[PDB]
Amino acid sequence: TANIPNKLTANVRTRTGKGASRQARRDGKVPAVLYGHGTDPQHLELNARDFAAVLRSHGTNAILTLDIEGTEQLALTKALDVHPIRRNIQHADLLVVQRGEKV
Amino acid sequence: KALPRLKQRYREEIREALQQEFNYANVMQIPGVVKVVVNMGVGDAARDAKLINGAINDLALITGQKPEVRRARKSIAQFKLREGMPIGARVTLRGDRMWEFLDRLISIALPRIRDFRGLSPKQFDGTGNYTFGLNEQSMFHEIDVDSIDRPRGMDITVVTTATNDAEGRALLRALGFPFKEN
Amino acid sequence: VRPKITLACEVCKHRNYITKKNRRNDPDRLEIKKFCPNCGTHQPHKES
Amino acid sequence: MKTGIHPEYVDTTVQCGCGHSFTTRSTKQSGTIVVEVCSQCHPFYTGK
Amino acid sequence: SSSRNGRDSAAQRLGVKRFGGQVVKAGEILVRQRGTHFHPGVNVGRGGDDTLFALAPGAVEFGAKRGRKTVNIVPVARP
Amino acid sequence: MLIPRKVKHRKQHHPEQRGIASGGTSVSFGDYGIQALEHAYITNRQIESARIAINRHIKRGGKVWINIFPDRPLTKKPAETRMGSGKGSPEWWVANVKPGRVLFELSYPDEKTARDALTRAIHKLPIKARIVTREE
Amino acid sequence: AHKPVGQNISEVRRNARLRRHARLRKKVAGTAEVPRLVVNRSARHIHVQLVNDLNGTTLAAASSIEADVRAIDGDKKAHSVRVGQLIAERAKAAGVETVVFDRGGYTYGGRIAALADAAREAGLKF
RNA sequence: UUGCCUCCUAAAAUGUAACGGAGGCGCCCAAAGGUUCCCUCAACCUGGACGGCAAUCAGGUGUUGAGUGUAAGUGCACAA
RNA sequence: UUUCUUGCCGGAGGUAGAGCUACUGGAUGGCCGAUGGGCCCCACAGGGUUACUGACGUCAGCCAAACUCCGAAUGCCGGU
RNA sequence: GUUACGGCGGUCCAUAGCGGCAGGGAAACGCCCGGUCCCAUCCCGAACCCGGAAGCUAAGCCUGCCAGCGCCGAUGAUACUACCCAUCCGGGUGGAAAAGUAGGACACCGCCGAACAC
Repeated sequence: TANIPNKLTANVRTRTGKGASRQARRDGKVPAVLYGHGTDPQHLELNARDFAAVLRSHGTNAILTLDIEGTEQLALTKALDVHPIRRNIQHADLLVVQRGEKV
Repeated sequence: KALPRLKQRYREEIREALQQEFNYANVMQIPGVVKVVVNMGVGDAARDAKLINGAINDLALITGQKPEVRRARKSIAQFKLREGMPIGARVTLRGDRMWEFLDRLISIALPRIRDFRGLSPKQFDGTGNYTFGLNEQSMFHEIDVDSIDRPRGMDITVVTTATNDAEGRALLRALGFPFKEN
Repeated sequence: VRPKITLACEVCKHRNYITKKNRRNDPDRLEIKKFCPNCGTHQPHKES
Repeated sequence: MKTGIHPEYVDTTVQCGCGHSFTTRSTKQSGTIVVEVCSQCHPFYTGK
Repeated sequence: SSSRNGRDSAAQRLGVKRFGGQVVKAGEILVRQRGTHFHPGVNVGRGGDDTLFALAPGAVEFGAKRGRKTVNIVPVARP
Repeated sequence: MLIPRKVKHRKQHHPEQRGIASGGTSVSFGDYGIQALEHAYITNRQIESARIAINRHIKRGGKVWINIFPDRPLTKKPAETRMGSGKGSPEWWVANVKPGRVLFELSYPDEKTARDALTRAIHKLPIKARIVTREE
Repeated sequence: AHKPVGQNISEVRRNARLRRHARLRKKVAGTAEVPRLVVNRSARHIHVQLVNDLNGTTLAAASSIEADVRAIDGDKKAHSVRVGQLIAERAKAAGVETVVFDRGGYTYGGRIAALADAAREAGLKF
């Protein structure tokens, strides 16, 4: 069997860092880093609302179709930095999911 | 022209015996006895050093080598023993001397034990060798019943190149060690 | 238990050195070879 | 062997009960001995 | 009450006295320490109290040889 | 009750009440937990009171973990004394709680009773705390 | 099949030689002007290399292996004398007069002592 | 309590107070100094005689875990 | 101008932080449950229901000024 | 100049180590046979030292492959932090970890001298 890779828009970050990440979290966009077999890491800003919806829907372990500027890339959430107080997703680690590889 | 009986017998037939029995893959794998270490810890040295003196004399007679006066590793109060106090007598025999010491042992002293029913293989101590502790020293025929002073008892460790307990047991059996392997 | 001892050269009897031994561990007058400057060579030095 | 500080070592003859005289180097000054119970005489070693 | 404490030795003013890149004469004290936190390197000697000093002139250079921090003097060619 | 069998140093500086907890900030033993939201020295007195509250509420059944341990000693110089003459002797043992630390945890079938017991513990406690759950 | 439970005497000797050599090198270095004459000793042969720890590059070398030393009959210490002579010639020709002689972690005396004495008589101020 | 040494206080150079938190010191060395050269220590058995948690020198095994004359540190297994 | 500021560069450090299965000290559960107690066969022979201390520890997640596998930011020394 | 080469060295000395699976001794490296000799054991030719090549690549050393233990390890994010704004809350710019993750790694480099080649 399989699980539909939940659709989720992602945008490459124009500015990466502490100030950029805090501004993004205010805007409602969680920062994430896509890495894995893809060799080169990519820095993304997912939508906080949609991503939390996806997570609370399909558990922490779910496959995401990240739309990076209109490029379906399958990934999974391997780490979720969650602020212990605000409880908001603080940051995401996204392991590229090769269509045809095990993790 | 000069070769001890046990060494000659070993090199001649025990090598073939072990090769054939254990399908060793090389002569260097074919085991071979290594130093025979005769230990004896007087223990009561804290009360009398003449005890360790007599122990040294007994070892010198038996093994034929000036024993080493092995001190104590550290001071333990419960034993009334302090570090640097001489507590044991050591002797190391190698080569022809160890071979013939084993010959003497096997063919005179072990049969001269009081009520003996063959050595203990269950405590064979394979990898290391075979450490069996005697109850008395007079059993060693070489020292005289007139010259003995006190029950001493020994610890003979026949270190071998035996890779494991089975191979060591085979080696010492072929050597002759009468075990009570039942 | 450990006095200030003065070692003097046996040859010129010049008190050259001041050490401390232990009067108990080494009660005998200390003997060690050190050179008097006026002699030049290391000569036996003994307690005063 | 450093020197003669070890007990003198010399060949020796042991005439056991079975008659199998063994020639073995030992520190017995005299160089000759006899034993009533040897390997070939003991029950267990002989086959008892 | 009464505290049984209240004592402390005079601070010995240890540490590095010449840092990497400082040019030193032949004999300057490069480091003061109680053990050998830094070990003596090339043209650097260790004194009785574990003081690292310059055996030869030149610039101090902190390196590592076999997992031990070391103080070296690299010669300065006269221009 | 909760007292260290031995502390290397009996008299220690006041633990710093700064920052959000870096560890123990999530339920890891039980179903529910009491998460702190303010800094405080949670004394062993308070821990005992809260634990007894939870155990008596949940009555018979259930399991309660006490993540924090009051291992930090706080001294108290003898009563009616002037400033000086050395540090007071240890008087009460506390656990340095920081916001986001899960102090207690509970596993009990009835969610209603579990939440009630945790609320009673929070009442016994000297700070704001919330009933967090394992389910994220 | 086989399980060498202990550490073979070859391993023990190699490690111990390396340790003795390391503690020796803790004081002996060998500089271009005063190279280090390292000596390796084997049950069959003896080798020597004038090394320069600044460069880590050997300046000269001799060994009992050479056909000349093999032709020189006698014993191991005779071959050691000959190799000491050869390395002395090679070093002198290189331009090195003084050296510091490294035992290689072995003991004084024997092949190594004969080699050092031969080099000294040959002309190495080491 | 007063002098000296070590640590933490002491805010990653140095230094930094309190009747702050801890301890040591008013010595031992003729070897425990110098030097040359060698060695590594803890912890468990194939196994052991009176021998036990602990002796042995049992190395047979085992990777630098003890030991530094003495408080504390900084060091020392390359060894200190 | 050696002063100071700023940029750059060479530095050492063990603070904040964090980690501790990297040490020294305080903590949830199964594992062996080894050393042991009753039951034990009442024999000290032999073995397990062994709710028990259940150790050294094995394996899974948490704290320290006098803990450190680590470790900034500043500050400091020096060069330009 | 080529080697399942031996030594001497370097690395900000584990990306190198430990462990495992397979392989070879040509010169060498080793094990290995002895103690007559230099020399040696707080006893022992075990070690050290001395003579030989009878035997063996079984070990040591070295070759290839294993990512199993250890080792390294990002990028992001976070903690922390210099300065600044801010009436308690916080925030900005610059720096930025530890841990963890992706992963890397079963070493790399220099000198000689060996056997063959030239």
